[PDB]
Amino acid sequence: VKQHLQRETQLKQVQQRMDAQRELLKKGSKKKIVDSSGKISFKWKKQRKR
Amino acid sequence: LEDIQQSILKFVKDHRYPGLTPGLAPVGLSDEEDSS
Amino acid sequence: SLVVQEFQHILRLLNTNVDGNIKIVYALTTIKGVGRRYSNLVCKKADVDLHKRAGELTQEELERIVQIMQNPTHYKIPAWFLNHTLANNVESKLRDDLERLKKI
Amino acid sequence: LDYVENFDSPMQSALIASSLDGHVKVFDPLDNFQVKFGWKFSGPVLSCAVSPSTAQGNRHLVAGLSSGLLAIRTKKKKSNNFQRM
Amino acid sequence: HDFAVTSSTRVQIFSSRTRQVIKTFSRFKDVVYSASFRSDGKLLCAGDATGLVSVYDSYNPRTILLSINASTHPTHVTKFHTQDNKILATASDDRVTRLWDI
Amino acid sequence: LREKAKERNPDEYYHAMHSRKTDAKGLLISSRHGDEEDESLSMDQVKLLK
Amino acid sequence: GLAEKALKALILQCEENPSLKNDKDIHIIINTGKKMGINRDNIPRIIPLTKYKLFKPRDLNILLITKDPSALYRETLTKDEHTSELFKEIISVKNLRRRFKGSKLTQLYKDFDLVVADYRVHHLLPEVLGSRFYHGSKKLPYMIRMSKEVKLKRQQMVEKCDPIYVRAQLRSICKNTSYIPNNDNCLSVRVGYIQKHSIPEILQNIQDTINFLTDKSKRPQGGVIKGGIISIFVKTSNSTSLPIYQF
Amino acid sequence: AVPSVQTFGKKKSATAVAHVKAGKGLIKVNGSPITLVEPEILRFKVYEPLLLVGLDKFSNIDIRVRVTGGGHVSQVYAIRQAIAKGLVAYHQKYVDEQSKNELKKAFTSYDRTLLIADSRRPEPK
Amino acid sequence: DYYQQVQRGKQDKKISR
RNA sequence: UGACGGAGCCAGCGAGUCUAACCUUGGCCGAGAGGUCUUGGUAAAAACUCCGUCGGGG
Repeated sequence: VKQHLQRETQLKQVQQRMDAQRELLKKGSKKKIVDSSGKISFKWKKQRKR
Repeated sequence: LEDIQQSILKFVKDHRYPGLTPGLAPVGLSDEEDSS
Repeated sequence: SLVVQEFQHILRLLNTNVDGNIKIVYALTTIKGVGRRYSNLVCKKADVDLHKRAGELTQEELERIVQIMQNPTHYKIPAWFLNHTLANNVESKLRDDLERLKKI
Repeated sequence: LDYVENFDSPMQSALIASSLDGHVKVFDPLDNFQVKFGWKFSGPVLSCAVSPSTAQGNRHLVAGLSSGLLAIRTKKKKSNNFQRM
Repeated sequence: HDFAVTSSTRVQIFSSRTRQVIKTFSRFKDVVYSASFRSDGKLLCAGDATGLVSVYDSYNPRTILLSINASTHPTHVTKFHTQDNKILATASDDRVTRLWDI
Repeated sequence: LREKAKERNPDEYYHAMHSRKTDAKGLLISSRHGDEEDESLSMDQVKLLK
Repeated sequence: GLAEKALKALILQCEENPSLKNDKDIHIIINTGKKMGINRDNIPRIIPLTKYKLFKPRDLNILLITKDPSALYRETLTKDEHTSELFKEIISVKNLRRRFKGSKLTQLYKDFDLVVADYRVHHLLPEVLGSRFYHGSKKLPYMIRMSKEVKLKRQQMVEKCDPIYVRAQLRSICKNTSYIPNNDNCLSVRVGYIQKHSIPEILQNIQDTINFLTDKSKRPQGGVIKGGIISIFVKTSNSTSLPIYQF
Repeated sequence: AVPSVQTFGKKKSATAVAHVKAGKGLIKVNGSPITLVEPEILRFKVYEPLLLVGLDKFSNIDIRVRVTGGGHVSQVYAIRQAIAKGLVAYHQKYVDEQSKNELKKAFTSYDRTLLIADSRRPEPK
Repeated sequence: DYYQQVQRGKQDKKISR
């Protein structure tokens, strides 16, 4: 049971990173912010998509 | 089983050079500090 | 209108005469045998200026340096600071053997 | 004896001298060479020199003493979208 | 930004920025008397006590640029000219001051 | 092979010089992919494959 | 009694024979029951001695082989007052290669007394060192950790050094002795110089070494004897075997 | 697309490949800026065409040279030949003929060996 | 009179083999 | 007409499952042949540039 839980957690984190990379593909005005801990995040411009 | 249930319900080495863990010297405080 | 100071020529140390108008480390290298890093360590163990010529360094620190350089085991000094018959036989043998070949 | 002229000072020309007692005394040639300052170094002081007239850094006053002593005394010295906005 | 200081058999170039000895002229065989810079910056002269002056460039103790043998008495003061810059003038215990042209 | 290299004749023009490419050191290069087309994807098929 | 009598006999015969007078060290050859598994590298595992020190960094000539840039290493180790009198020579690996060959290499073998290497160049050492240094276990090079740091995966490692740590390492590596893992039941360990200590020190050293070697704990570095120790012989480099503890 | 031109330079056993393309006015050699040429006396031997025709004509293009082979002096000479030929070839293709011809006049009236190598072949008498 | 003894022992072992 | 210590930087020929010593101290296994372990000593890019230091042979 513990192994099941660990495997499912690892798969959830993998899918979260994959969905972030999928979001970086569509449209909009992304801004590549770096958190000063050193980790990359993205922030979109405030503009209503149609 | 207590540790396992808790989880469910919630030294020197080198990774690239192996021989450090046999080849290191067992450092000692006496001949680290004292002046011979 | 007077000022006043605080000299000696070539000095002798262990059957070896050492000059005065050069620095102390080169003086200890003209001492027969010992090395430059050993002279450096003896000088900075005596805790003196390394640029002074041997005309300076008055007799009390001079005898201190002589005592250290003569008794190194009392001052934790590390040990890296110290310092035809068959020809005639083979001539005769190879000669007479090849002589015998030369005769035959 | 040393002399400095036309420098960053309330005193235009400074004529300084050094006199074998530690005493280094600084006069000015506009008020007929009267003492304006003086330091005392312990031993008999031999030489003195104030930094030249175009030093433009931290200025120095050096006094060398017959006891073998140099004494130095020194007067010391966001983004482009946003900016375009 | 630099100032020379004489000693016994020693000239030391000190620095105004950090007050530490930047360079050492110590190729003298006897007590050096005067270490004076040129009026142009580049070249300093040191009168010794064996009787000779040694004129060589600052910031290079390796290259003795010129060695003028003066009187056999010790030369105390050795100056460069102020207006002109190719004429040195040195005195001695010979009780004469000679104007050399370098 | 050395006699061929001698008698190369450096005016030969075959039409495949518009598809082949030669390494700047001197050897040939070759696509490990076999085809002529599978060198690199386009954004639409990257969207599908993600 | 038998062991002590053997030491008296070997010391006397060592004084008698001329080549015996020319070699000046003591090894013990221990023969176990089973064979060891570890295929022989050249990483000298050292064994802790608890009673009597054997040698001093104040006695041995020392070469230290650092990494390639070598600048901060040599200036710190020469400058910071704890290791200035310690290392006879600091050298880099590129300097060693670009400096020494052949007769110069054998000049190094006859000149230096103890070489210590950075543990991350210890594997790369033997070609540059020559076929002469790897003769037996007299002048086998040791490894010393330079900076008391650790490297994690996908993580950059910071370069540093600290002289107190390297001095403590050298003082341990001179206070005690070392051995080498084999595949036969017949291994050796050099125990003591012939004159720097006496028979009680030697016998005590023998007991501490055999105890640490038969000890089951510290099995990365101590639990290597497989089976009961069959016998322990003593010898110098030019003597015969003298037997102790036949069963 | 982007305007670009490749040229070559050779002393004895040294090869110099230069790509000149449009840009911001930066010169590099072998992954380093041009102001780090290592024989250190012959840096002005590398700077010859730059100062012969001025710094504006370089101020509006990017040059990238990479050299192999040869030795110190032959590599300096290969660098300067590649730079000069690349400059005049760019000025012919993407800039105009008058500027190209006046560059050739300047380079030639100083030193012809910036343009055309002199292969020192033997001569049997 | 022990080193010669153990050397003789080794020699007797070899010649007995 | 230099020597020492760091740093920098540059080639062209070369490519046959073929490329490579010696004696020695002993232990263990084997009936041998030998195998294996152990110990000690004897044999085969440079000039260049930069910075720092120095100033008659056994």
